[PDB]
Amino acid sequence: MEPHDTLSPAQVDEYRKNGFLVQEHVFDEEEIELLRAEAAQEFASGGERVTVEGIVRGVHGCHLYSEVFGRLVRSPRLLPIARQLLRDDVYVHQFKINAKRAFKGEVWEWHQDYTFWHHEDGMPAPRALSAAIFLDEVTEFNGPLTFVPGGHGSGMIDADVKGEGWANTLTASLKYSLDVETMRGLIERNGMVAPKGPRGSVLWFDANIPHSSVPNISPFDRGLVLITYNSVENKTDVTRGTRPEWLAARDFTPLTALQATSF
Amino acid sequence: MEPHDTLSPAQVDEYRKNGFLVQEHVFDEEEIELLRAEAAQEFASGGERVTVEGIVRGVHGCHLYSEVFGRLVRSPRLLPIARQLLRDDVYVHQFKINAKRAFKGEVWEWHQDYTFWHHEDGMPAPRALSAAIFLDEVTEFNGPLTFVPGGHGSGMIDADVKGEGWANTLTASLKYSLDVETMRGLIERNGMVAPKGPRGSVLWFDANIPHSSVPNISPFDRGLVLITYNSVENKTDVTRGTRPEWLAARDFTPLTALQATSF
Ligand SMILES: O=C(O)[C@@H]1C[C@@H](O)CN1
Ligand SMILES: O=C(O)[C@@H]1C[C@@H](O)CN1
Repeated sequence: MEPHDTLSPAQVDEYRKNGFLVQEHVFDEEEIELLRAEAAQEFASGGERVTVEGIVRGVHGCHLYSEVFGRLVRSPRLLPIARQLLRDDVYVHQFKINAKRAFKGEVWEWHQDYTFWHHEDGMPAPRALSAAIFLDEVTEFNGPLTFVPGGHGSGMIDADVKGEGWANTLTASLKYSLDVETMRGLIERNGMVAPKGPRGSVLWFDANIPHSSVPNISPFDRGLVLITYNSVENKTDVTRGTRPEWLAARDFTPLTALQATSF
Repeated sequence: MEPHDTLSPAQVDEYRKNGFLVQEHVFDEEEIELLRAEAAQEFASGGERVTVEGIVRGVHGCHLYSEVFGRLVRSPRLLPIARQLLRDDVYVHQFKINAKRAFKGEVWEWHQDYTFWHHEDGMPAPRALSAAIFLDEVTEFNGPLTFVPGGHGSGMIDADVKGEGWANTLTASLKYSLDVETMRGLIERNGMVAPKGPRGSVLWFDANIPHSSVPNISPFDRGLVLITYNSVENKTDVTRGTRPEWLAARDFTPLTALQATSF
């Protein structure tokens, strides 16, 4: 293992100011292909953990079931940056894989992840973030995650609620959405940015940053592996929890990094 | 009237190479507001010439019914550039207004306009182009027209056909679409570009350039006034024509430019 990676002070400042940051080329092509193959296995075998638009859209919880993905979350490319940004030991709250195949895709309601994790899972504060690993180059045209830079600084934003239980936390129509109303001011104030990057990049983003994405009109897929790390001190209150382990983790053991072994 | 506008030789070369070109800030804000108000009147009063996604999407043929838009097509900002690019006297084949309101919008099938005009209207060759006037700033996020640069150089491309008559020439689901198949090669060869620009710009594009667009996830509208000029020598063969005058013109009188008057 290479000496644990960390973000420069400029990178940190950029992440805190904007609410997101791209590191290019974290993983190589061969690494990405391993992850892609495992994702395909999880989409085939994940059963109730899968979501379909038909056509698989998402699979959840894979680090609990896949040895590859259980290792990935402890990678020296990821874990030390999460600990650096959250200023704590960390654990995985949620793991999901979101594909947008060429010429497919949904419009995804503008939203803040933390609203779901607070209300559905009992997350007490937004001291969490996600790492989105680019299984394919992310361009203007294959439905990139789209943010309001600085939009997290509001904290959590009162939001239109739709549905019962949690079924529609993972779908087209999201349970907690930001209406056109609130969005206009956000965007007049702050603008919109769809970070781009090559295959193998990682996109870090704040649990409270507003985000959205459109359809992929490209002939190329947009597969993302999203790992949500949470602060151990910020562990969710499992007595207010309403979802299964494969959406909202309950094992709060602090993660340690993978070490090099001969196998 | 200012001495008729024309494109520089670099601008021409760029248009011919890419198949599109943006001129920024052709019209001013006050001019644009006049056009916006007239568009709103046409959407209210156009009847069978209107198209709805509900919610108005398009209105067609307005230069035949609106004095403002009848003048616009003869504007010294537009007509002389069309004559320059088509190397002929010109007339209006088609006029349409396409709005994408904030948070609304459709995915539009990749396609070439000339395929419709050849097969539905009897246009003998692709010696035509469109001028898209930006009634609002066009950004990454409000569903900009998206092209394959150089994609017109194929000429017309064999295309999936769907429907009877012409009803679905103006809709979500288009009669002549380019499938994922053909699109992949195009885009590997040539890439994708979504020209941007401020309100009052004009986007010129070739009758044969492939194009597509996605939904507007912005809190801002994307209104476009699209004037399709055709070469008089390239006049459509009215004996193969299948659509009304307000989609496919039959008066081939060469246009002359507006001159300054006291009223
Ligand atoms: O339900 C959740 O937990 C996640 C948060 C957002 O990505 C939407 N779905
Ligand atoms: O039907 C037509 O004539 C136009 C050409 C494309 O803009 C699609 N509709």
